[PDB]
Amino acid sequence: TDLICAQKFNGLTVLPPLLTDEMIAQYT
Amino acid sequence: SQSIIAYTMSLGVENSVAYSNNSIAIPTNFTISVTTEILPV
Repeated sequence: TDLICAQKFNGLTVLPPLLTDEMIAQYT
Repeated sequence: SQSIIAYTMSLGVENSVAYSNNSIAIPTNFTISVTTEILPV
């Protein structure tokens, strides 16, 4: 295992990763 | 006539290696490569 948007509501920015799930799966 | 462009990150050149039961590939030539590694001490 939204909580990601809930953290952004209090002023905490969550940066998205550079390699997405499709890009990581392609490397694998 | 140049500007900043946005694009999806390329995952590299796509090369599908052939596969067969009786097929094999052996190198006919080689090379001596010298690289550089920087490790702080």
